[PDB]
Amino acid sequence: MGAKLAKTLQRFENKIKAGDYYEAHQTLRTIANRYVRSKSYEHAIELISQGALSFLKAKQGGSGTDLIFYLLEVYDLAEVKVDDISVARLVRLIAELDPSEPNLKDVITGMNNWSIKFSEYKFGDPYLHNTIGSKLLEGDFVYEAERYFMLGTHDSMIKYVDLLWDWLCQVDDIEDSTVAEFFSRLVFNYLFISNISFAHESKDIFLERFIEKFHPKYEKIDKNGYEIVFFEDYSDLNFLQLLLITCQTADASYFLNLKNHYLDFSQAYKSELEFLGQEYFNIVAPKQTNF
Amino acid sequence: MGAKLAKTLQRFENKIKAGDYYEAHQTLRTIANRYVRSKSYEHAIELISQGALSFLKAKQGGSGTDLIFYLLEVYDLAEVKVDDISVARLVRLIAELDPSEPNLKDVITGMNNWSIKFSEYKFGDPYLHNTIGSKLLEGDFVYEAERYFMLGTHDSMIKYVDLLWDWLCQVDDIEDSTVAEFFSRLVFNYLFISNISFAHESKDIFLERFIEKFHPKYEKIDKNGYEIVFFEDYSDLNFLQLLLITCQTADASYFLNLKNHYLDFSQAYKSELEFLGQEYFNIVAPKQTNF
Amino acid sequence: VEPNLHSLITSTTHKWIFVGGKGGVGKTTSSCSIAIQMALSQPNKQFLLISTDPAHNLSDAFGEKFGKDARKVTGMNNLSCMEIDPSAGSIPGIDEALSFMEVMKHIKRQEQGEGETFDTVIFDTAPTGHTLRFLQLPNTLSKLLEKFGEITNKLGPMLNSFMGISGKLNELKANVETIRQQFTDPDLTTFVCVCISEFLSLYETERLIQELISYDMDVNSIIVNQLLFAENDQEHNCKRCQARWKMQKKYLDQIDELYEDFHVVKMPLCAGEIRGLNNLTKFSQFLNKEYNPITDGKVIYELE
Amino acid sequence: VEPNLHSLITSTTHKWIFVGGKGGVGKTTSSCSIAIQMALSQPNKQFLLISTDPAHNLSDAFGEKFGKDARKVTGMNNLSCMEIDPSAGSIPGIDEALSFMEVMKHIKRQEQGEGETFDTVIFDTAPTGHTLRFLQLPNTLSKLLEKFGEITNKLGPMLNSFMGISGKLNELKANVETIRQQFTDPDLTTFVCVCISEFLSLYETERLIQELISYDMDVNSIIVNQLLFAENDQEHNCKRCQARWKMQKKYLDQIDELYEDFHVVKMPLCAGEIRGLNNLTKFSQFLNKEYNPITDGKVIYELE
Amino acid sequence: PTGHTLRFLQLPNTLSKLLEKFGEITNKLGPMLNSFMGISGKLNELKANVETIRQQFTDPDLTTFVCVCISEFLSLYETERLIQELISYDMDVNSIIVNQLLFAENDQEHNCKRCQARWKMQKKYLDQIDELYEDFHVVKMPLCAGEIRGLNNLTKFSQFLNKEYNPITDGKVIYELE
Ligand SMILES: [Zn+2]
Repeated sequence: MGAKLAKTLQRFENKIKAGDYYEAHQTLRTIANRYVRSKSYEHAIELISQGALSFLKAKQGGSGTDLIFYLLEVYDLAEVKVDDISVARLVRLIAELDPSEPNLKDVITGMNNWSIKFSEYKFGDPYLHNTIGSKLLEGDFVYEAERYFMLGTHDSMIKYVDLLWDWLCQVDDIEDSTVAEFFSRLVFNYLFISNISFAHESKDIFLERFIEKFHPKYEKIDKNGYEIVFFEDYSDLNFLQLLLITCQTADASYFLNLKNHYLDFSQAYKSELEFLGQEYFNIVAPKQTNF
Repeated sequence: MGAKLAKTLQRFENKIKAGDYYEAHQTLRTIANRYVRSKSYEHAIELISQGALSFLKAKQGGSGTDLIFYLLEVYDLAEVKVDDISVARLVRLIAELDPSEPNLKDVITGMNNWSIKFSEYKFGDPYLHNTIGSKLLEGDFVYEAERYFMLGTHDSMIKYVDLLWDWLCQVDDIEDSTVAEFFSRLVFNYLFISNISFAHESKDIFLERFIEKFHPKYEKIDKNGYEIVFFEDYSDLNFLQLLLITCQTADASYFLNLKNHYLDFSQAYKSELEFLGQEYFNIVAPKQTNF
Repeated sequence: VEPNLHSLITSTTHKWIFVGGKGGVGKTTSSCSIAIQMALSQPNKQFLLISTDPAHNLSDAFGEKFGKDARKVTGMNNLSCMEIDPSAGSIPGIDEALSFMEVMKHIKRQEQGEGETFDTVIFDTAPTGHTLRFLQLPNTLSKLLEKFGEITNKLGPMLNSFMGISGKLNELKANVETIRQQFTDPDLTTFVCVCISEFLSLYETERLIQELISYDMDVNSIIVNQLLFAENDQEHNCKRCQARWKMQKKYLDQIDELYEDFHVVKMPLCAGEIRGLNNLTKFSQFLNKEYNPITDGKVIYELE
Repeated sequence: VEPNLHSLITSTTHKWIFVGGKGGVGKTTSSCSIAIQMALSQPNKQFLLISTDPAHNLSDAFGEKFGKDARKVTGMNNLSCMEIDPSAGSIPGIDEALSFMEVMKHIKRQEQGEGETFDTVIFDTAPTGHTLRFLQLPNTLSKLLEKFGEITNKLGPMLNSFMGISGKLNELKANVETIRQQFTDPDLTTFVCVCISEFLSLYETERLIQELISYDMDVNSIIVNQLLFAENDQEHNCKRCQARWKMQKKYLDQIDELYEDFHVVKMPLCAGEIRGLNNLTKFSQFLNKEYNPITDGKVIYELE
Repeated sequence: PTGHTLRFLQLPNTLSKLLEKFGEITNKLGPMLNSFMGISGKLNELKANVETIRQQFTDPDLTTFVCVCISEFLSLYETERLIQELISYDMDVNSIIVNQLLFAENDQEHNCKRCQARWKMQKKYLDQIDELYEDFHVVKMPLCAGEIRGLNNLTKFSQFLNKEYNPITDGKVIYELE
C-alpha cells in the first residue's frame, strides 16, 4: 500500500506534465473514492492532497480547487481533528493557490469551517487564519484579510499593521481624522478579543511608522510604566491611546471621565464605546447619543 | 487493604490458639462476606483460604470444612478459572485435611466440580486429581482413589501402582487369576483414556515387583522393539500384555486372532473387549458371548 | 481495637486523610477535630483541612473566613484550612476524575504561594455525591486492557513475531502503577467515616463502607457523635433523655457486632453545637483517649 | 500497467502470495499457474502452493496426491504443493485468527521435516468464507486502545504522576508492530484476484477488492480466464461463440475502466480444462507475456 | 435489480407477534384483580394478527414469486439465497427460470467445441438445480444468438414458458430470432 501509493503518484504527475489533465484527475478521484469506501481515509488524504498540490503547481485551478473540496469532505468524513498535521496540509495547499482563483473564498471558507468543527475555536484555528489572511490579501480582498488577521497569530498582527499602513499611505489627501480611521481599527478589534498584548504592539509599530513618515508634532508622556504618544495635531490618536489603557484598568470612573472630556469622539465611536463599557466596565445602560 | 488483611490474620489465629474457635470463625466470615459483597473476591479468597488453613492445622475440621465450601462458593462467584494458583490453594488445603473428616468426600467433590466447570477437562484438572487421590486413599477410600489416580498425573500413576500392589499383597491366598484381577485394572483403565505411555510404565513397574516377590517362572520375549514378559504360570498376564500392544496397532485382524486363541479370557473381559474393539478397531457389532 | 484515632493522630506517614458521613451527622465537626488532633500531636508537620461543602462549614466551625487560599487557623502554625468549590455521563470515572484533579491543583497552588508543603491532607469529603467514584475506573478499564492484550496474541507468538512480550510487560507496568494510585498504600492513605447510632445513619454508613471497599480504600474508623450515655451523667433524671439513649444503645450494639475489627470511637453528645478553635480541641481530645461519661462528664457540660 | 504478472513472477522479495476468486472462476488453475511461473523463473528459491479447497483441486490439477505434508510436484525441485483442511461468533477476528494461525503451523512443520524453507508461499484461498477477516481486527481493537490510553489521562499528567508517558509510547509500539502484520509490506505481500468477464463475476470481484482494501492489503492483479477473442482465431465462424464474446467484451471494457491502474491480465479460453504439469506450464506462459489470439492461437488449440 | 424491496415482507408479522408477548404477559395474576381495577385485548390482538399475516401470506393462490437465473455457480448462489429470503416472508415460490441454456447436443449444425464445453458446465449445475429444487417449476429456456427485443420476437420466445422447449424440434424458432 505504502509502496503502491508512491509509485502511482509519479504516473499521475506524469499525466499532468504531459497535458493529460482529464486523465490525471479522473483516475485519481475514482481510486481515491475506493480508499474512502474502505474507510482507509489516511491513504486517500495523502493521495488527494498530493494530487491537489501538483494541479495547483501546474496552474490548473479547476482540478486543484475540486480536489481541495474533496479533501475537506474526507476531513469531515474521517472526523480529522484540528492539529499541526491537519492544518499543515491545508496551509501547504493554500500557498499554491492563485490569488485570482474564482473559488478562492469558497476554498478558504471550507477549510476554516472544518477547523471550527474540530477545534475549540468558535471562529477557527489561529495559525490557519494566518495563512488564509495572506491569501485573501493577494486577491485584494482586504476586508476579509483584516478579519482573519485579527483572529490570527503574532505574524498576522504584523501583516495587519502592514495592511492598514499600506492603506493609509494609499490615501492621497491625508487629514487629521484620516490617520484615526486606520489606527482605531487596531485598538478596537484587538480590545474586543481582549488581546492587550497585540493591541499595544500593533499600536507601537503603527504610531512609530506614522512618526517617521509624516513627522507630526508630538511628545511621549510616561507615567507609572505606561506611555502615551501625545500628538499635537491628532486628538483622535490621543483619545484612542487613552481608551486602550482605560480598558486595562476596568474602572468605571476612568471610562466615564475619558468620554466626558472627548464628547465628540464619544459620539463617533458610540457603538464601539458601548461595547467596551460592557466588556470592561460592566455597563448595561445603552450609550446616550451626545449629538 | 493489604496491610490491614495481614494484621487481622494474626488476631484470628490468635483466637484459634487461644481456643476461641466460635469468635475466630464468626468474625472472619462476616468480614469475608463484606469483601464478597463489594466484589473484592481476591481479598476474600486469601482471607477465607488462610482461615481454613489455620482451622485445619488446629484439628478443627468443623470450621475448616465450612470455610473450604465458602471458598469454593466464591470461586464460582468470581468465576475463578482453573490454573496453577487456583489449584494450589485447594491442594494446600487438601494436605491439612484429616483423612477421617466426615466431609472429606464432599470437600473433594466440590473442589473437583469447580475444576471441571472452569477448565477443558470433562472430569477435572489432572494435577488436582493427584492430590485428591492421595487424600481419599488416606481414609481407606480405595475405589475413589483409583478413579482419581487413573485421571491424574505421572505421580498418580505411581501411586496407582502402589495402591494395586499393596492390595495384591494384602491377599493371603494368592492364585493365578488373582494377580490378573489387579494387573488388568492398569491395562484396561489406561487403555480407555488411551494413555499408552502410562499403560506401559504401570505395567513394567507392576510386573517387575511381581517377579521380585513371587519369583514366578517366566522369560522375556522381544520382537521389533516390543517386549512381553511371558509368565509360565500366568496366562491371564500374557493375554493382557498382548491386548495392550494389539490396541496400539489398531488392526482388526490382530484383535480378532488374539481373542479367538483365548476364548475363556474373551468371555471374562467380554464388555471390556467390546469397548476396546470400538475404540481401537472400529467395531460396531456387540460382543458374542463365548460361554 | 482501641476505640480511638490515636494511631492515626500520631502517624507521620499518612498524607491522605478521608472524612465522610452523609446525613448531617456532624461531619464538619469530626473533620476539624481529626485535623486539630494530628496537627497538635505532630507540630513538626504541616496539615491541611479542606472542605467542599457549599455551606462553608469550616469557616463557621472555627470562626474565621476560609477560602480557596489555604490559611493557617488562628492560634496554630501547624494546621491550615481550605474551602474550595468542586465545580466552580457517557464514560464512568471521567467526571469524578475532573473533579478530584481540580482539587489537587488547588493544593499544589497553595504550597507554592506560601505554606510550601503539607505532609498530610485532611479531606473533608462533600456531603453528597460520591466524589470517590473514580477510585475504581482506573483499575477497571486497565484490567480490560489485559483481556485485550493477551487475547490479541493469536497462536504463537511464533507467527505474530514473524509478521511484526513488550505488550505483556508494559501492560503489567501500567497495571501496577494504576493499582498503586487507588491502593495508595494503607499506611499512606485511609478513610474515616462518621455517623450516629440511628437506623438511617447505619444504612448510610454500611453502604459508604461497601463503596470504599470496592475501591480497595482502607477503612477502619467509624465516628459516632451525639451519644447520650445518660446512665452516668451526674444529674440523672429526664426520661426523654434516657429513652433516646436506650434506642441509641440498641443500634450501637449492632455497630459493635457489625464492625468488630473497626475503630468505633463513640463520641459524647454536647448541649449545643461545638464551634470555635477552643471548644473544638477540648472535644477532640476524646478522639485520642476514649470518653468516659463517668469522669469526663465535666468536659461536656463545660462546652455548654 | 503491463497486462501480466511478470514483475511478480520474477520477484524474489515477495513471500506471501494471495490468490482468490469465488465463483468457480478457475481459481485453482490460476493458483497453480502463478506458482509454476514463479518457481521456474526463480529456481534459486523454494515456493509452496497451498490450498484449502475440500475438493483437492491441486491434486486433480497436477495429477498426483497432495496432503498436509508438503511434496515437491513431480518434475520440479523448486515448487511444492500443500493441501490442508482449515477446520480439521461473539468476538470478531478470533475465529479467523485460529484458522490462519493453524495453517501457518502446517507451514513451519513442513519446513522442519524436509523442505527446510520456502521463500514465497502461494496461498490458494478457499472458495468461500472470508479467511482474511482477521486482517482488520488487530488494527481495530488496537486503535481502541489508543482512545483508551489517551483519555485515561485525566488533567495532568501533573496529578496522575503524583499518585502513581510509558503508556503513550508502548501503545504506539504495539500499534506499529500490529499495523506491520496487516500491511506486511506491499513489496513483501500482495493479493491476486481471479475472475471472468461476466456480470456476477464482476460483482464478486468488486466486493472482494473492497474487502482487501479495508485490510490495507495490496491488490493490483486481476485474472480473467475463459476469454474467447473469437474475432482472431484461425477458423472463424460459429455465431454461438461470437455472440458470447460480444458479451464478454462488454464487461471487459467495464473492467478496463473500473481498474485502470490494475494488472488486468486477460487469459484465453481453452477447449477443455487444463490439467497436468505440462499443459499448465504452457498455459501459464501467458501470465508472463500477454496472450495474442492472432499468434498464440496455436498454443490454445494445442491444449485441446 | 438490487435492493431487497421485499424486506418489509416480514416486519408486519414480527412486530405483531411481539404485541402478543406484550399483551399476554401484561396479564398479571387474574384477570380477577386486573378486572377489579379496570379479554378485549386477547381478541383484538388476534384480529390485528391475522389481518397482518394476511398481507404477507396474501394467499398462495392470489400471490406468487417467480425467480430467474442461469446454470452458473454465482447465479445459483444468488438464487438459493433469494429463495430463502422469500420463504422467510412466507411468500410462495415455485418457479425458477433458467435462460441462456445451450443444449448444444441437439442443435442441427453441431460442431464448435467452445459451445459444447460451455454447456457441459451448464449441465453440471443444471443437475444441482434439478436436485436442489425437486418440487419446483424449473423451466429451462434456450439461449438465443442475440438479445431478444421487440414485441414480436418476445412472444415467439415466451411460447416456451407455456410449452417446454425441445432443442430437437424447436431449434428453428431459436435460430429464427437470430
Ligand atoms: Zn461457439
